[PDB]
Amino acid sequence: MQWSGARALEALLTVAGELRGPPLQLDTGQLLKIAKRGGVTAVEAVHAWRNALTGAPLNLTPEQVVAIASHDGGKQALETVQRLLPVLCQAHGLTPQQVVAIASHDGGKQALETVQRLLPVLCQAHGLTPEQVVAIASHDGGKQALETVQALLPVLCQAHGLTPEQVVAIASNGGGKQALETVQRLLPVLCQAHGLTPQQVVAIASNGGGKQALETVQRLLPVLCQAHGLTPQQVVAIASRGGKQALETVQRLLPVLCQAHGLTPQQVVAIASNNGGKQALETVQRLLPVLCQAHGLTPQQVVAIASHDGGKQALETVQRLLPVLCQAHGLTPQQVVAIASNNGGKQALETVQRLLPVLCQAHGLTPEQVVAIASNGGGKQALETVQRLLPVLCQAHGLTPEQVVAIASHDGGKQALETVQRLLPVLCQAHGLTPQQVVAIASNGGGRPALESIVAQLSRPDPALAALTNDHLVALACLGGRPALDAVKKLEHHHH
DNA sequence: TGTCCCTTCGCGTCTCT
DNA sequence: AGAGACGCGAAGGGACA
Repeated sequence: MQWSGARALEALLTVAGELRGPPLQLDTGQLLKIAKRGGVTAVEAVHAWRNALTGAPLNLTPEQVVAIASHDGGKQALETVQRLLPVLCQAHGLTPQQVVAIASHDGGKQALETVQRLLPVLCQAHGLTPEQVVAIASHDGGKQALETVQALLPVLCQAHGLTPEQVVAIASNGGGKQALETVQRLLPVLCQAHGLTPQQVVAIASNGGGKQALETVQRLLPVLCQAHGLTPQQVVAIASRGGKQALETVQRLLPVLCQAHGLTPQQVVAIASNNGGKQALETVQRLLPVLCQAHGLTPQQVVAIASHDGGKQALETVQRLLPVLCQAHGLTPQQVVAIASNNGGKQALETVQRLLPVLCQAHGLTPEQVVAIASNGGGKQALETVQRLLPVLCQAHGLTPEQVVAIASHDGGKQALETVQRLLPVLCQAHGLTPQQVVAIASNGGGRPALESIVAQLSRPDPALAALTNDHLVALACLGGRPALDAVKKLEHHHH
């Protein structure tokens, strides 16, 4: 494979070719993903046990095989899944998808082996659920995090007053060991010395890099408070949402962005408080001028674009694409900003760029409708799913384009559309719901869950039965999705 | 060059409503 | 009408073989 053989390359490439074949039927992107992260041995591993993984008592899908293979040590994870999946399922009551989730990280082997070793004790002696153990286990370094929950859950609960959920939250991220230990070491100082609440410390600690965020908060909270004027609450927001890197970038750019660019603290904070906040801030400091003078955006709009995960990408993309989107497509700035002002804004912009004309042309949609779809989180996904699924939703399922669009114009549009494709048949002709009621369920954020939850209760009439007739359930799902449904399930469990 | 673990960043989805 | 929470994953870095 390496430059360390050229007949060896041919051999590798032949191995990749054969994987396009019957068992897995892999496509180029899937092969790429494996080679990119699992490396050559992962590619070879997959080839070697393609049959074993697809049949036997494993019965994995190719996409599951790809998910497992495409990490450092993928060969090991694949080996270990072949050994442990059956017993994890039969004995520990996990589903294969859960075993795959565990296996699909760097060092999957160790996590799989540690889950087998520890799940029972974590459940019996500590009272965690299998879901919880899986969530702890399904990250790089799962082994470590599992072992550390086993070691510190008692002390964290009894000595420091955390709940198990809290502990699990902390553990269920990459570097969980580190986060838990750091909470153990610093919780007391952060509360008594800097006046934080446990809850806040937990929140700071419950994302990748939490150790770093904690140590940095400990280190920089005083400065940011007593010197730059920020409130603790604000520092916590930066620390929890933007971590260490954001905290440090605020320390160094707050004065510049406020005094030289005229932003308020609240604004700097809002830009900071997101994954990549470091990047966002640095990108508004560059760029804010050219966007306001050469593109005629308000600072408030620039702040809005920056104030999401990937803010930098959105800003850079807006700069690159606002001209061709107003000028050659006929959108206003205000529309462009709206498309840009969500997680993945870069993706939405780019996807509108290439799909506005197709969607209007080959499906009969107005620009205003394409904008409305793109103007939410996951715009790229919503647009693309409307492109695939609009034909079948209209012709087969008898929905209006107006209806399709309504479902797509919410965060999780893709999810809702696909759920609707799946579940309209059964909801209409097995439970007598109208197409309009289904759409109305789907046309909120949380569409998919609300739908899946409604089909569940209908099909397996659950505990909290009786006076909720189908129409009451629909209304209920429309009002508050699955949370409303589960809430009722909850309340009847004891009240009735 | 593979395997394990940790951190930063980016995209997408849902809750809470 | 988002805000901020939820989850998943790519990518890069170090350690150690």
